[PDB]
Amino acid sequence: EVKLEESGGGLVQPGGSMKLSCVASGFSFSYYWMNWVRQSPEKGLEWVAEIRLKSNNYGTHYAESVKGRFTISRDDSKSSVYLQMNNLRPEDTGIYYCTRVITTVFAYWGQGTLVTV
Amino acid sequence: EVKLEESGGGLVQPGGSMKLSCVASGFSFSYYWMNWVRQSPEKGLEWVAEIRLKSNNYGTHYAESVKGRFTISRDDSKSSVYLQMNNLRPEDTGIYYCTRVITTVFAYWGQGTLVTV
Amino acid sequence: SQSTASINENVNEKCKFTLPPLKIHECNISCPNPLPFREYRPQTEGVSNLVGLPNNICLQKTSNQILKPKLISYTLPVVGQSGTCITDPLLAMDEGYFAYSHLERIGSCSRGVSKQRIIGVGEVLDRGDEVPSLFMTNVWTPPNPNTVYHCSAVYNNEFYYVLCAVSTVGDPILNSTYWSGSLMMTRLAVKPKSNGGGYNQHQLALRSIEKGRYDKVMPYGPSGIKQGDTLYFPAVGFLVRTEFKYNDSNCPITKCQYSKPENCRLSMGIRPNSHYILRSGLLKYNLSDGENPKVVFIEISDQRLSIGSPSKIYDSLGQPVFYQASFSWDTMIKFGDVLTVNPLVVNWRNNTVISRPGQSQCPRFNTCPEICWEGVYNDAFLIDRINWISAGVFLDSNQTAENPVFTVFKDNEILYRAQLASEDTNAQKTITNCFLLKNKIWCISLVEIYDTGDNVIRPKLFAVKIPEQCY
Amino acid sequence: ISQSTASINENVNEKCKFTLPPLKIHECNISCPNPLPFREYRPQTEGVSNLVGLPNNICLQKTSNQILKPKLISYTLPVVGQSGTCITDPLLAMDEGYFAYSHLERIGSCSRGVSKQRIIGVGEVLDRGDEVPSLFMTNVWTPPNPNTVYHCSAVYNNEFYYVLCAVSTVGDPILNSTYWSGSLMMTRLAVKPKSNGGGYNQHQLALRSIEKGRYDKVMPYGPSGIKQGDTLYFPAVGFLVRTEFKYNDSNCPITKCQYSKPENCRLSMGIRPNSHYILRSGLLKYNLSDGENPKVVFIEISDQRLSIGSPSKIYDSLGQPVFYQASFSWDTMIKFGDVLTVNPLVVNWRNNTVISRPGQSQCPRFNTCPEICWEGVYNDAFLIDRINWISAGVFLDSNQTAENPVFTVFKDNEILYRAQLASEDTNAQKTITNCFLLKNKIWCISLVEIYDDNVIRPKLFAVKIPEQCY
Amino acid sequence: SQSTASINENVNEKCKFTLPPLKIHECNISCPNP
Amino acid sequence: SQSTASINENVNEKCKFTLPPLKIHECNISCPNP
Amino acid sequence: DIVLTQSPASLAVSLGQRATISCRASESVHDYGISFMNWFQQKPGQPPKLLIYSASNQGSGVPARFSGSGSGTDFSLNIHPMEEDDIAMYFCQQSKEVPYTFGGGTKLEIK
Amino acid sequence: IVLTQSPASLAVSLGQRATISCRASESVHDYGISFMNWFQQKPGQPPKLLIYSASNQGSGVPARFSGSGSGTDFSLNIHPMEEDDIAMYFCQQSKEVPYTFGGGTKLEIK
Ligand SMILES: *[C@@H]1O[C@H](CO[C@@H]2O[C@@H](C)[C@@H](O)[C@@H](O)[C@@H]2O)[C@@H](O[C@@H]2O[C@H](CO)[C@@H](O)[C@H](O)[C@H]2NC(C)=O)[C@H](O)[C@H]1NC(C)=O
Ligand SMILES: *[C@@H]1O[C@H](CO[C@@H]2O[C@@H](C)[C@@H](O)[C@@H](O)[C@@H]2O)[C@@H](O[C@@H]2O[C@H](CO)[C@@H](O)[C@H](O)[C@H]2NC(C)=O)[C@H](O)[C@H]1NC(C)=O
Ligand SMILES: *[C@@H]1O[C@H](CO)[C@@H](O[C@@H]2O[C@H](CO)[C@@H](O)[C@H](O)[C@H]2NC(C)=O)[C@H](O)[C@H]1NC(C)=O
Ligand SMILES: *[C@@H]1O[C@H](CO)[C@@H](O[C@@H]2O[C@H](CO)[C@@H](O)[C@H](O)[C@H]2NC(C)=O)[C@H](O)[C@H]1NC(C)=O
Ligand SMILES: *[C@@H]1O[C@H](CO)[C@@H](O[C@@H]2O[C@H](CO)[C@@H](O)[C@H](O)[C@H]2NC(C)=O)[C@H](O)[C@H]1NC(C)=O
Ligand SMILES: *[C@@H]1O[C@H](CO)[C@@H](O[C@@H]2O[C@H](CO)[C@@H](O)[C@H](O)[C@H]2NC(C)=O)[C@H](O)[C@H]1NC(C)=O
Ligand SMILES: *[C@@H]1O[C@H](CO)[C@@H](O[C@@H]2O[C@H](CO)[C@@H](O)[C@H](O)[C@H]2NC(C)=O)[C@H](O)[C@H]1NC(C)=O
Ligand SMILES: *[C@@H]1O[C@H](CO)[C@@H](O[C@@H]2O[C@H](CO)[C@@H](O)[C@H](O)[C@H]2NC(C)=O)[C@H](O)[C@H]1NC(C)=O
Ligand SMILES: *[C@@H]1O[C@H](CO)[C@@H](O[C@@H]2O[C@H](CO)[C@@H](O)[C@H](O)[C@H]2NC(C)=O)[C@H](O)[C@H]1NC(C)=O
Ligand SMILES: *[C@@H]1O[C@H](CO)[C@@H](O[C@@H]2O[C@H](CO)[C@@H](O)[C@H](O)[C@H]2NC(C)=O)[C@H](O)[C@H]1NC(C)=O
Ligand SMILES: *[C@@H]1O[C@H](CO)[C@@H](O[C@@H]2O[C@H](CO)[C@@H](O)[C@H](O)[C@H]2NC(C)=O)[C@H](O)[C@H]1NC(C)=O
Ligand SMILES: *[C@@H]1O[C@H](CO)[C@@H](O[C@@H]2O[C@H](CO)[C@@H](O)[C@H](O)[C@H]2NC(C)=O)[C@H](O)[C@H]1NC(C)=O
Ligand SMILES: *[C@@H]1O[C@H](CO)[C@@H](O[C@@H]2O[C@H](CO)[C@@H](O)[C@H](O)[C@H]2NC(C)=O)[C@H](O)[C@H]1NC(C)=O
Ligand SMILES: *[C@@H]1O[C@H](CO)[C@@H](O)[C@H](O)[C@H]1NC(C)=O
Repeated sequence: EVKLEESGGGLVQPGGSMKLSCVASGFSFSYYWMNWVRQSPEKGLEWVAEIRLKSNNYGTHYAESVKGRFTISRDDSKSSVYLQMNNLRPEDTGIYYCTRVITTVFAYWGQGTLVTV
Repeated sequence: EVKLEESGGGLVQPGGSMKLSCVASGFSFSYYWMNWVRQSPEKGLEWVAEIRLKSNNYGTHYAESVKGRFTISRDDSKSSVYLQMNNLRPEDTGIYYCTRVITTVFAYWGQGTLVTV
Repeated sequence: SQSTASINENVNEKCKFTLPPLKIHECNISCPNPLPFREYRPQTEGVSNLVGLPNNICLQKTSNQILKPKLISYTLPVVGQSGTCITDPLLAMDEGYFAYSHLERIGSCSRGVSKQRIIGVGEVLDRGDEVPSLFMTNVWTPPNPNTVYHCSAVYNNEFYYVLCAVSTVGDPILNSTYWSGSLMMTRLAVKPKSNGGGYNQHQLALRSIEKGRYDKVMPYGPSGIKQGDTLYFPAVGFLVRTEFKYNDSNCPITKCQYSKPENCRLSMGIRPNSHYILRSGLLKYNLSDGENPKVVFIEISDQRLSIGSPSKIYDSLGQPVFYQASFSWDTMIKFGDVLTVNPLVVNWRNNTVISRPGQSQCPRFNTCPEICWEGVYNDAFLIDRINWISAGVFLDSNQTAENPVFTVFKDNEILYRAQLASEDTNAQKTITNCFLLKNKIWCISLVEIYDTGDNVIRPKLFAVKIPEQCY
Repeated sequence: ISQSTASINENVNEKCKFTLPPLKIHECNISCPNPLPFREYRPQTEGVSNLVGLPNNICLQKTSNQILKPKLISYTLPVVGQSGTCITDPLLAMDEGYFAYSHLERIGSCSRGVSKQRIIGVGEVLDRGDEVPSLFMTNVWTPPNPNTVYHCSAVYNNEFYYVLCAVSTVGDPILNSTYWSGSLMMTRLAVKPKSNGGGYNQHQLALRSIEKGRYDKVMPYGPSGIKQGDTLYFPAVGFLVRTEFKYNDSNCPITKCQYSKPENCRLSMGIRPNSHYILRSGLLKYNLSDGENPKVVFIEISDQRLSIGSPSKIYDSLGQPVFYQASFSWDTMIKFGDVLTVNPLVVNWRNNTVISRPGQSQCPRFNTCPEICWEGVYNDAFLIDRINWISAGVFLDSNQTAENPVFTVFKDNEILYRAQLASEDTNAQKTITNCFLLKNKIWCISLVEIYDDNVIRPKLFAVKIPEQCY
Repeated sequence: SQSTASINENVNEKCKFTLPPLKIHECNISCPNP
Repeated sequence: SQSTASINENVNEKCKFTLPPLKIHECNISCPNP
Repeated sequence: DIVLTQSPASLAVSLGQRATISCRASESVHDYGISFMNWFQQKPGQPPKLLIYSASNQGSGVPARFSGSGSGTDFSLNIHPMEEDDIAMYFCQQSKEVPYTFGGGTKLEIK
Repeated sequence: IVLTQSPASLAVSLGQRATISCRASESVHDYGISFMNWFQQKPGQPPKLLIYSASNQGSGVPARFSGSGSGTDFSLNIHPMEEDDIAMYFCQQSKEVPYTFGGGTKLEIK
């Protein structure tokens, strides 16, 4: 039973900021890569950011369109993933999903949280 | 062509002696075991004696019925096998065959020499 | 005259002789170096851990003879002598290296006279035809084969650490009340130098052991894992039975006609009234503690608690997986993801298709509490973390230990299998280790086959390729 | 009283003096709980041994049934190399469970390539756990200069494997025999090396005294030889000055061939009609007990079906040495048979009319008419039964080119059964066959040069000889 | 002299050398006399 | 009387058995002294 | 960056009939002997569910009805027979390189 | 090792099968090999090796003759019978020395 639950969504005006938080349970969070993917009817699904393991020195990767504005981080003792979105644009409107990656595959997705800008 | 030719046969009265001689040709005598087998109406084929190689210290084996009376020996330079039969008894009457043994099998037989006692 | 009688008596009492029984747990045995030179090979490629790739496997159920097991050379390819037997094998793998050990006995297999114990390491390499094999590079032997028991190994930083129990009372599991509790660790280089006693074969003393409330702790399982500079060996703790805090109301005696609530507690000892009760866990050895590191015992949590048994912790597809042999009333394969290493918490898989053979007391597929101590170590290595598909060699019979079969399975389904021996061939312990050779999944399975008929009894090493197409 | 006292004192220490040697538990009766079958302890028969003394059961009838089923064990020897290399001049010798193996690794296309390493090593032949006899190499020697070691020949004796090689700074000593120094070298490798063995494991023996008789130079020339007690016999060729060769052309088998001359069978003894040296087969005898730095003695082969010196092998089979000679001459029928005498070497060549070997434009397969050629490959044969004279080996089932290696079992006038090792269009050359017992069954290991990478690479086939044709 | 004879007889009779069976833990090893 | 006492001592100090060194195939067994 | 094209944009398949969805990559997604091509099924109001991974691996909780194939730059999802519960947007994913990318999705409906 | 052959004397029509059985008092098997040989002797001639090691065909021996058996149970099978098969047939044990022969079976034609 793998559960990923996103929170922190809502309506934030352009130029503002939001912090999303994914709480994970039912698995050994500290050993898996976590990713954020966002959905918007205009584009379909697109990858936003990846955060690697402590053993990978918490390396991060970002989509070109959010690089420099978003920060992705982890707090393993709380089994959680955070996405800090600064300088939000209307372009960021969509459903943000928390995902767990197993051997490079996005096997698990949370329910998703709506972000409107 | 492999040939074994027995000689030294003839008529000898009981208590006497005879020496049989097998001349070997057509093969590398010094590498093969040689045996004597006797044949009679009463016993059919009866094994008499075996002589092993120089590398076996010319070890000998005899049937109990001739053991202690017969001596088997070789001369490799002369390619020959000899059987010295002492203290002959009527029991020894029959045909004495010279045989060559290849991997435990009596593959080659001479014509045989008749011994009458 | 009396002095004559005295002399005659002294002669008869002292001149006539018998000898004491020999005790080899004290006597040393020294054999010729089992491997003075490494087998010559022209620098070929090795294998990697089965981590990070979504490899293609057949994951459909099929009746096809899809698996085609190969038989490969023995880890230490020397001619066994007639009359000997090789028993109690170990095989561990990590990062292209393996650790291997066995006990060589004269006479009977299980209760004979040991002449030597082999502990060594080597490389897992492509033998030349895209089939992996085990090449021994470094073999160490203890000076006394009758004192080394229940070894486990962990690879770390070009050394392969082997943790063994030391006993002058025989098998620590059976004579647990007289066991000293002493442990030893051997550090073998996996890339030996031309010289250097402290590099190629270094022996460590374990002076400080943190047992918590356990009376004794020991390694108990083929292999462990590393996390950074910390080694975790499979282990069992010995707790005094009377100090065991357990509620009989939590024994799953539902859906049973012949059960008693006490069975889950009594069954955790070797014997119903044994002094010690055995608990599965890990022994932690931190290589950065200092000059003389300590060994710390970590007890396993009580979710589906059962008897401590040979166990294994291995790193597969990104996360440690714990396996505990089914040596008690619950015969279903007991393994799963490790949620926490310290304390050890395991998310046991609800597997209903793989089960060990036993006696009529606790037969294959028995899931009802009973008092027994019996089973075999038949592990399963995870090969697919998304579908939780694992593979290993299991015996395929109910009340016997025979018919070893390589099986690939899911919690509630067996997908495919192949026999490694005839239907009636006896077999005991099996150890499965999977890895990637040229990015394909191969599993090497050591199987203790007891083909009495002829030659010398040895484990056989099978190399099984996991198929990609179900055709 | 004191004399009686002394008598008793002496009596007891003299009578109960009972020191004794260590007990051999392995040559004793051990009885344990849950015991294994005792059977009988008879060491050195339990592993791989020579085919000597047993009337083994093999199929002796002709069949079309696929009863031979070769196992590929090429992974047992260091012939994997890399895609950039080619392996030439392979050697494989076997005796009493041990083997010697050698090859030269050249960079690029080997015919015109550059030597990187000449490898000579030894090891054991055994069941390594896969139920197929495999080669386990542990002792490897490499020369300081791979371009000087040629035509090596190996003989096993007393836990060492003696390898006699030619030393040449003028290249292949046969092709440039007029400039060859004639110097030989002897390498002695332990089959069971010791740690820190030093000279025990690898020793160089100088050969400073060569008894050539009337020959100018002599050379080892053949995969392996035999041992007779303290004396090793290596296959060899002597280099005689052509003008010294005594031969009567009237004894040339020109009968029933209208396309030949009485001269052809004499001229063909060289590697060309005007070769300075003429080559004749024989043995190089090395006596290990003939003092220190013992001499090498060349024994020429008698003039029965005389042909050009060629790679030859002398081996012990079923109680007697058997000599094999490759045919690089016009006499292309397989030439092998019992050794009647070792010194002088006299061979009772078998009248084999079914086995031959491919040639090129002049001396093609099954040719028996004298011609001028120097062509052919070494396609060995090993005797597996003396009563029916059954031999086994890998031959190239071809006419004009060297291709299609097939493992077959045969009699002088019949081929009983076969298994193809490679497809018809697969090129192949030198094949070496060594048969032995494993678990009392006859196995043969064939080392075959097979073309792949566009290089030739040796492959080893372990073939079990079947009891019955089913 | 009776006493001297008695001792020599006792030694000759009892001081024999044979090889007893060797017991190792629970295995019986029975070897021939040296 | 010392001559007689000597005989007694000579038997037990000079005539005694200890187990031999042992071998298992090509492997030596080396035990502590009693 | 590797980009994917899915086609056709939408399907209409009768129940019991075969439904095929194709993907083409601008660059091979093959590496390590593995084609890093995944498929996801997204039903309205739900997150994407892994349907197929590594080109052909069926995935967890996925019926025999779904299978896939392909290599290099040419992949497809094969649904047969289609059921009434297969009405979803099917997304094609590239997972060989960073950034990770998805196709625009193919919406599969019934007729 | 004592060998008993049967029937002591056979009368076989031409073209028909004949079997000569041999009973060993003790197994002649070792090294995976049954050490049982057969010899054929015709009037005016020495014994000819007919079969060896129970089943090996023999040197110059036609398929008309075959052998089988293991342990203590051996037989010589002749089929079809020919006129040139009138001979005395001997069963031989070669496992150990002394080597022994059976009584000898005489086969004639009817
Ligand atoms: C081997 O045993 C299985 C399982 O038997 C059941 O579980 C045991 C622990 C024990 O409680 C048995 O008495 C049970 O019957 C046998 O498979 C079962 O067969 C029965 C019909 O006889 C069927 O109703 C069950 O559903 C089957 N269960 C499973 C898991 O398959 C199997 O036949 C036995 N095989 C042999 C050779 O004995
Ligand atoms: C390979 O050659 C054999 C033999 O050919 C004959 O002998 C040669 C040395 C040479 O002189 C040839 O010109 C001869 O023809 C071929 O087998 C013969 O085939 C003929 C029928 O054409 C038959 O009459 C012979 O008896 C056969 N002889 C033997 C020994 O079998 C064989 O066919 C050739 N194979 C190939 C692929 O060319
Ligand atoms: C067992 O003991 C024997 C000696 O009784 C050892 O053999 C000797 O080894 C030395 C070298 O250390 C040689 O110089 C001697 O010549 C050898 N003697 C004999 C009779 O072989 C033997 O090596 C020991 N075995 C082990 C495993 O140590
Ligand atoms: C556990 O080990 C002890 C110590 O070796 C064993 O105790 C010995 O038992 C034997 C009988 O088999 C006695 O002759 C010894 O005198 C005992 N020694 C001591 C110090 O007590 C004990 O029997 C073993 N227990 C088990 C179950 O194996
Ligand atoms: C063993 O477990 C049982 C079941 O949980 C415990 O009994 C319960 O105790 C609570 C009070 O803490 C009561 O409210 C429940 O009604 C009891 N249930 C039953 C079925 O009796 C029992 O106390 C536990 N015993 C020990 C020693 O832990
Ligand atoms: C293994 O031991 C090392 C050394 O003691 C531990 O690292 C220290 O951890 C403490 C507590 O967090 C820190 O204050 C120290 O600064 C660390 N020292 C170093 C050199 O990093 C390490 O955490 C232990 N690992 C495990 C699994 O117990
Ligand atoms: C196997 O089934 C058991 C239930 O019988 C599952 O147990 C759950 O374990 C998690 C922790 O991993 C707990 O948070 C839950 O409360 C437990 N549930 C119950 C009902 O006790 C177990 O997780 C299942 N195994 C797997 C791999 O899913
Ligand atoms: C080893 O020898 C001992 C005797 O020294 C055997 O023990 C005896 O077994 C018989 C069986 O009929 C009993 O009647 C005796 O009472 C036992 N003697 C003792 C002292 O217990 C033992 O069984 C033998 N073991 C093996 C494997 O042969
Ligand atoms: C045979 O050996 C001779 C002597 O070494 C070779 O002739 C020499 O070739 C080199 C060039 O490589 C010249 O520099 C020398 O002057 C030549 N010396 C003589 C005496 O001719 C000859 O090439 C070799 N032949 C073959 C086929 O290898
Ligand atoms: C190997 O050399 C030895 C030593 O010369 C030979 O044995 C001696 O041969 C001479 C005759 O030349 C005899 O007079 C000696 O008595 C022999 N020595 C012994 C100990 O018997 C040996 O024969 C040679 N080996 C071969 C195959 O010729
Ligand atoms: C092959 O046939 C030839 C005849 O063409 C046999 O030649 C005999 O060989 C022996 C041994 O060297 C000589 O003593 C004879 O004088 C030769 N006879 C003739 C007529 O030349 C040869 O022996 C046969 N091969 C075999 C193995 O029997
Ligand atoms: C080892 O066991 C064998 C039996 O397998 C013993 O053989 C016996 O030897 C004696 C002569 O001393 C014969 O009288 C017996 O008939 C033989 N037994 C059998 C069954 O044939 C052998 O003596 C034993 N060796 C030791 C050292 O105990
Ligand atoms: C078995 O081998 C060990 C290891 O060599 C021996 O232990 C040594 O004993 C000596 C006694 O004088 C000590 O000085 C050494 O320091 C010990 N070595 C180690 C590593 O501790 C042991 O004595 C041997 N036992 C027997 C019976 O020979
Ligand atoms: C060659 O052989 C023939 C035929 O026997 C003979 O007449 C002639 O004299 C011989 N010549 C020589 C030199 O031997």
